Amino acid sequence: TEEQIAEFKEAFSLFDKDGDGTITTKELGTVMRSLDFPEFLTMMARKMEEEIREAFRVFDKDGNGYISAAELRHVMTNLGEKLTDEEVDEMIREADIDGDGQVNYEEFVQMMT
Amino acid sequence: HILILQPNKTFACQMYNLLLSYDEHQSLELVPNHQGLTPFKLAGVEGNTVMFQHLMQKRKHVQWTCGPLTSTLYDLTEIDSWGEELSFLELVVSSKKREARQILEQTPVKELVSFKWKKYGRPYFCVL
Amino acid sequence: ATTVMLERKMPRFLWPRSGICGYEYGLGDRWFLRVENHHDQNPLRVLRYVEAFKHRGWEILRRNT
Amino acid sequence: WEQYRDRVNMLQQERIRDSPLLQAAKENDLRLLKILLLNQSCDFQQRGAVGETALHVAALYDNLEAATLLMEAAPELAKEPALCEPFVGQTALHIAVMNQNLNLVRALLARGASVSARATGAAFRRSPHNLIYYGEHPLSFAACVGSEEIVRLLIEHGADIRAQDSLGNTVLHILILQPNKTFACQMYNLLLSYDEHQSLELVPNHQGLTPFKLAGVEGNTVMFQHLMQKRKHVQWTCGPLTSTLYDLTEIDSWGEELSFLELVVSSKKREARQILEQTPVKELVSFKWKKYGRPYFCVLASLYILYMICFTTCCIYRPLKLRDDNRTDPRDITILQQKLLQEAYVTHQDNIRLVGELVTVTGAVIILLLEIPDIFRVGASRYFGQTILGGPFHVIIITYASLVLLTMVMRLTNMNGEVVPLSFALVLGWCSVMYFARGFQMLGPFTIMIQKMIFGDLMRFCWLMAVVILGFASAFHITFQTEDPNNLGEFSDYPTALFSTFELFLTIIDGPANYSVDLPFMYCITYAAFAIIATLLMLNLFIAMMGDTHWRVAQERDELWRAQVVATTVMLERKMPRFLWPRSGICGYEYGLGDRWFLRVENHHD
Amino acid sequence: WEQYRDRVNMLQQERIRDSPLLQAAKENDLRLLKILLLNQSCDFQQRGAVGETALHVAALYDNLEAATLLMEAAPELAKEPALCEPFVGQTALHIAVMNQNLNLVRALLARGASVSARATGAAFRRSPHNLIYYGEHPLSFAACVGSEEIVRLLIEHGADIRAQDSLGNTVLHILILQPNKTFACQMYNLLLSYDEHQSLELVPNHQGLTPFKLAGVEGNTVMFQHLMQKRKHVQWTCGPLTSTLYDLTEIDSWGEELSFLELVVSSKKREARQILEQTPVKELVSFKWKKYGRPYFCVLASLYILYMICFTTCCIYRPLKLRDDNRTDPRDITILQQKLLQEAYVTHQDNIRLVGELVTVTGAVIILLLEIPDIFRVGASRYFGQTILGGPFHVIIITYASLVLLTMVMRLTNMNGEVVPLSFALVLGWCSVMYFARGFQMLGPFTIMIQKMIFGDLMRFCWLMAVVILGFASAFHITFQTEDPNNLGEFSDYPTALFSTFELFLTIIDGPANYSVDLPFMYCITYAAFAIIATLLMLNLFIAMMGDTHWRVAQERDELWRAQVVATTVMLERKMPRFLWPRSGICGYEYGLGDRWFLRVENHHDQ
Ligand SMILES: [Ca+2]
Ligand SMILES: [Ca+2]
Ligand SMILES: [Ca+2]
Repeated sequence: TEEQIAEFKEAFSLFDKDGDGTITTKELGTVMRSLDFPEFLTMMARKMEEEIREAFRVFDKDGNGYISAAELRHVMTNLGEKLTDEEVDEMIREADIDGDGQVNYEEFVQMMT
Repeated sequence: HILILQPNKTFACQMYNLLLSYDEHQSLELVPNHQGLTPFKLAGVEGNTVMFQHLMQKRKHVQWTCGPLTSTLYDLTEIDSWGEELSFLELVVSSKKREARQILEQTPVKELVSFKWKKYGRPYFCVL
Repeated sequence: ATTVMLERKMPRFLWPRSGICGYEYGLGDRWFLRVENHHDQNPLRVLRYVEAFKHRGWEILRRNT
Repeated sequence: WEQYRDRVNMLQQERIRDSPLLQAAKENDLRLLKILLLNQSCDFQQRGAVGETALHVAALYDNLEAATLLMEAAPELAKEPALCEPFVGQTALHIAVMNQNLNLVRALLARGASVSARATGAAFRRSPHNLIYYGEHPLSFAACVGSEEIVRLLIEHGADIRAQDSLGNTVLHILILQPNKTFACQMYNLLLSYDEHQSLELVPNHQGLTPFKLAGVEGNTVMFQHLMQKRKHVQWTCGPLTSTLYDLTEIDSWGEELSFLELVVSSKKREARQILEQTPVKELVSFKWKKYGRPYFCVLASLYILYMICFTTCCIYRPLKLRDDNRTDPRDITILQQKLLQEAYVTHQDNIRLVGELVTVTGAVIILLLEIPDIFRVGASRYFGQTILGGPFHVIIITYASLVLLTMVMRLTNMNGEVVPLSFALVLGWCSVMYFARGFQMLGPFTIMIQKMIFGDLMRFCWLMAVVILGFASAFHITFQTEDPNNLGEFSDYPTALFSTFELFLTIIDGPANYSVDLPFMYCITYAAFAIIATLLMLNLFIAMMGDTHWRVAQERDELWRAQVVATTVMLERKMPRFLWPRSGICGYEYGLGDRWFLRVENHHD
Repeated sequence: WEQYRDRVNMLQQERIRDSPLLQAAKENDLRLLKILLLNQSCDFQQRGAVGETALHVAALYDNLEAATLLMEAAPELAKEPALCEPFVGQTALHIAVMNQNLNLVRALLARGASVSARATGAAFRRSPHNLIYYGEHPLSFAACVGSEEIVRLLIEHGADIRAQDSLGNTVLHILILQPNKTFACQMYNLLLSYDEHQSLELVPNHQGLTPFKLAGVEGNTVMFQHLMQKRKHVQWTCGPLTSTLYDLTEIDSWGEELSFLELVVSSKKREARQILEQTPVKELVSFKWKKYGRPYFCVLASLYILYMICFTTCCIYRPLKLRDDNRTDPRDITILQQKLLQEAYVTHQDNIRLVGELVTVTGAVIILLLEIPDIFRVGASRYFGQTILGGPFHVIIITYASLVLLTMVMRLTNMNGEVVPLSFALVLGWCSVMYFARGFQMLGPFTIMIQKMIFGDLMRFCWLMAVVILGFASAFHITFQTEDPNNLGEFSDYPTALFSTFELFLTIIDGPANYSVDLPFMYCITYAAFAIIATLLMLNLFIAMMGDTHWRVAQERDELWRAQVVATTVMLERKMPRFLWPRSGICGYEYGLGDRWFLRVENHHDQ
C-alpha cells in the first residue's frame, strides 16, 4: 500500500504542472495532446506476497519505493559475488519497463514470478 | 520532531501534512527543542530525504513550462543560515549518523555547493 | 566539508554571498535559485493512468527468496 | 553566459509582472480582458519589454481563448517576431508547434502567419550551454516534436522540404542529431515519402557532410541500417537460406577525398566504434584485411627490425681512443677519449662502419619525408590524443629521428657529449617497436592494456612516492651527517642520499649495515619505520588496485583493438600506391549493371 | 573457391535475366506464359549457362501453376538433372522437398520422376565452404527438414531406406549430424519403426563408423540417451525406488581393435567430452578405476620413482681426473679433467657404478620399445595435440630417452664434453613426474592449470621482454665502455652486459653501486628510468593479468582432469597382459540370458 501510494504520489506530481496540489482540465488538456491528491488517491483507489513485501523493504534502503542501481550494487556487494557496473545497468534495463531508471513493487513481482 | 524520528513513511507524511493543515494559525514551524533544533534542521541531520523533499514541496515556485522542459526557482533562505552561528551545512556534515551524507545529493543543494566550489574553493585551495 | 570549513574561516571581503537578490526584483529580502530541467516524455506511464481516468544475479536472487 | 541568461530570464519575469495587460493575458482574466479590449486607450502595440509579444505570452500559457480575443484587434502581431537578444527570430508559431495545440496552429494559419519565417536566435544554437537543439525552421520543430498532422498542414500551406540552415543543416541532419526513437524512423520515412524527387539526400551540410556520413559519424545504428534497407537487394531464397547483396557504392567513396571509413574511425565520439559491427562493412574490412593487410604489415615490420639491428651495430663500433691526460686524482676513473673525425676515417673497418652509418642516416631522413605532410592535414592535438591511431607512438619516432639527425651534427662540429643523445635515441628506437606489435592477435590487446595503465594510476603512485621519499631521504642525510663516510656510504651529501633512498625503496639494494662497527641509536627506529610504512604497505595496495582495474577494463580493451586493426588497415591503404590495391567489389558493368560494385552475402535464418 | 562461387552465382543470375522465357517463368507472367506457350517454335528445353531447368527456376520461385503448364507441355524436363559443376545431379525434386510445396511434389510424382536420382554435386559436400550439409538423397532432405507426409509418400512410392552416399552417409548418420531439433528424435523413431527386416543400424560408413559410434564421437547426448532408452531394461520398482539393469554389450566394443571409449576420448570436439557424464559410462569408469586403476597407477609411479634414483647416483659418480696441464692464467679455472675409459674401470666401486649405469641404459631402451609403436597407430600430430593424452609430456620423455641413449657413445669414443648432454638429460628427466600428478585427487587439476598457463600468457610476456631488455642492454654497454672494467663489474663487454640486464631485471642481483669511487653522471637517470619502467610497472601488470585470467579459466579444468583419468585408465588397461584384467560385466549365459554382460543399477528418487 505504501509503495502503491508512492506510485500515485509521483504520478500526481506528474499530472500537477504548476504544483499547486490540484489537477485542472488545462493540466489534463496538455496531457491529451501528448497522447487534489486525496481526490487523486480516492479516484485511483476504486481502480485498483508477504515475503516479497519483506524482500523489497530490506532492499529499498531509503524507503522511497524505488530501488536504484547504487542500492542494488550495495546489495550485490553485500551478496559477495563480483560484478562490474555495466551489467548492473543491464539489470535495470532488464526490469525497468516504463523506463524511469527505477523498479516498483509491480516491476519486481513480474520479475520474481 | 517525533514525526521525523520514525522509520520513514509517506504514510506518516500524510499525517504530517494533515497536522500541518490542522495548524490553524506566529509560525508553528519555527520551534526549536531544548537542544535548539528546528524540525527543518532535525530532518536535515536525520536525512529522511523523502520527508525532506516533501518539506521542500512548498518551498518550490515554478516559473514556466516549455514543451519538454520547465524552469523553476527555489528559496534558499532557510538552507543558508549565514546569520546564525550554527550553519545548516556544517550541522549536516558533522553527524554521527552515516546516511546524512546522502542528503548532499539533493537537487537544491548539490549544484549550489558545486558552483560555490568551482568558482571559489579550488583556486584558493591550490594557492594555499 | 572542506568547502564549508574554508568558507567559514576566510574573511567575507573575498566573497559576495551567493543567491539572487529578489529585493532588486521586488521579491524582497529573500534570495532564490533558478534552475530548469529537460525531462523525457515516457508515454507508458501516462497511458495507463489516463486510461484509468477514462542473468546470473537474477536466479540467485530468486534463490535468496 | 548562463548567469546572464538566468538574470535576463528573471528580468523577463519582472517585465511580465509589470504591465497589467500582459499580466491579465498570462492569467487569462477574460472578464478584465474584455474591459481592456473595450478600452481604446489600452495600446495594443505594447510588446513585452524585453523582446516578446502578447501573443507569445498567450502561446506560452496556452490561453487560446484570450489569443482569439487578441487576434481581432491586432492580427499583425501574429506575423511578428520580436526583438529579444537570445530570441531574435522567434514567433508564436514555434511555441504553438512545440505545445502541439493544433487548433491554435490552425488559428495562426487562419491569420496567415508565414511558415517560411525563420528563427535563428542566440539561444537557438548547438551549444553546451543549450540543453536542447531543435533546428531553425518550424519544420524542424514539427519534426522533432513529431506531430504528423501539423507538418502535413505545413506541407499543405508551404514549408519547403529543401530547407537550408545556419551551419547548413537540413531536416535530415537534425533528425540524426536526436535522442533516438523508433518514432523518428517513422517520421523520416514519412517525409521521405512526401519528398517529390537531383535527390534531396545528395546535399551535404555547410561543413560538407551528407546525412549518410552524418549518420555514420553519429552512430544511430537503427537509423543507419534502416537507411541501408533501401539499398539492400535480396536475390533468392531456398530452403532455410537467403542470398542477398548490397550496393557498396556510397560506403567506399574511394573517388572522394575524405572516405566514409576514415571519417568514422576518426571521431571523438565513442559509440561510432559500435557501428563497424554492422554486417556489410564488417565483411568488407574482414575480406580486405585478410587478403592483403597482414602480409604487408609483417614484411614492413620485418624491414624495420632489419633497419634497427643495423643501427644498433652502427652504434656498437663507435671510434674511440685512449685517454691522453693523467687523472692526478683518486675517485676518478676516465680511461677513454673520443677520436677526431680526421683520426676516425682511416680503416677498411672504418669504411664499413661509415657505410653502415650512411644506411642509418638515409633511413633516418625518410621518416620525416614520409610523415611530416600527414601532420598538417589533421589537427595535431587531434592527432596525438587518438590512441587508436597510435599518436603516442608517433610522438617517440619523431624525437628519435630528430636526435639521430642531431648527433651527426654534433659529430661534425667535433662536439663532445654525443653519448648522451645516442643513449636517448637508442632506447627510444628500441621501444618504438610496440606500434608494430599491434598486428598479432595474441599480442594486440596486451599493449593497449599497458598503454592505458601507464596513463591510468601511475602518477597516483608517483607523486606520493616523491613526497614520501623527500621526507625520508632528508631524514637519513640529517642522521648520517656526523660520522665517517668511509664506513657508512650513500649519505655523503643530499643528492647521493636521495638516490640511495630511491635505490633502496624498491628493495633492489640490500639495507645498509656494518656489524663490525657501531651504529647510531635513532637509525634503527627510523629505518624500521620506513620499512613498515613503505615496503609492504602500499606497494601491495598498488597490486590490488592494479588487479581491480585490469578486471574492469578486461571487457573493453578487445573492443578497442578491433577498431585499432581497421584503423591501421585504412591508414596503410591510404598511403600505399593503388596498383598494389585492386578494386574490392563486383564490377556490374561486366554484368550490365553499370559502374557499380556490389557484395553478395548469404546465410540461413535462425 | 569461395570467391568463384560469387562469380558463378552472379553469372547464373545474369543468364536468368537474359532469357525472357525464364523471366516470365521466374515472375509468373502467366498471360505472357500462355503467349510463349502459344508459340510452337519457341524452344522449351532451354537451359541456363550453368545448366538448369525452367522447372528448376519455377520450383525455386514456387510458381507452381506455371510448372503445371510446363509439365503439361513438356514433362520430360521434370526428369532432367542439372549439368552444373557445383550441381551435377540436381533436380526439382530436392528443391520441392527443401521448399516444402506438397502439391507441387505430388505434381512432380504425378509425372513420375525417379526418387532414387543422385544429386552429388560439388556444393553437396560436407565442407567449411558449404553452409549446411545433409547428403544426397531426397529421403535425406525430407528427413532433415522433418516433413513427415513427404517422406511417407516417398515410402509409399518406393524410396528404400537402406542407402548410402559418399563417405558412407546413411539416413541415421546424417540425422545424428544435425543441430539439435526435437523433431529429429521423432523422425528417427519414425524411420526406426518403418525399418522392417541383420539390422540396418549395423552398417558402418566408408570410414568404418556405426551410427552409434558417430553419436558417441559427436555427443548429442539427448539423442544418445534416447537411443540408450531402448537399451534400458527395468527390473522392479518398489516404494520410492527402482532397480534396473543395462546392456553394456554395445558400449563395450570388445573384440574390435577400434575401442569405443578411446574413440570417444580421441576427438577434437569438446561437447563429446561431455558424454562421459551419462549414467552407464560414469558408473563403469568409476568402478573400473576404483577396483584397479588407482593402485596399478601408484605401483608404476613408485617404480619410476625408484628408477630415477639409480640414474641420479650414477650421475653422481662420474670418473674424474686431476688436470694434467698448467693453466698459467688468471680467469682460468680448469682444475679437474675428464678421466679416460681404461683408466676408470679398475675398482670394485668401478664395477658398482658400471652396473648402476647398465641399469639406466637397459631401462632407457625398453622405454623406447614401449613408446615407439604407439606413434604409428594414432595420428602423430594428434598424438602431440591433446593434453588429456599428455602429448607434450610425451615429447620430453622421448627426448630424455634419446639423450640418455646418445650419451653412451661419447664415452665409447672417449669424446670430450661428456657433461654437456648429461646435464640437459638430467634436468629434463626430472621433469618426467608431472604426468603422475593427475593420479592424486588434490594434485590433478593444478598441474593442468600450470600447463594451460605456460602456453597461455607466458609468450605474451616473453615477446615483450626481449626488445626492451635488449635496448637497455645496448644503452648500458654504450654507457660503460668509457670506463675501467675492473672497478665497475657486470659490464666488461656486450654479452655479459646483455646477460647482466637479464640478471638484475628480475632482481636476482642487487643493483650495481660503488662508494669509494664516483659514478658517471648519465648513469643515474638511465638506471632510474629503467627501474621505474621495469620492476613495479610491467611485472606487477603480469601479476594482475595472471590473477584475472586465473578466475576466468579456473572452472573448466575440473571436468578436464576428470576427463584425463579415463583416458589414463583405458591406456593403462589396454597394454597390460590379459590375466590382470578380468571381464567386467555380468555373464548371464550362466543365467539363461545368454552371452551378454549387464549392469544392475538402482536409484532412490522423489515421485
Ligand atoms: Ca493544478
Ligand atoms: Ca531508493
Ligand atoms: Ca520502473
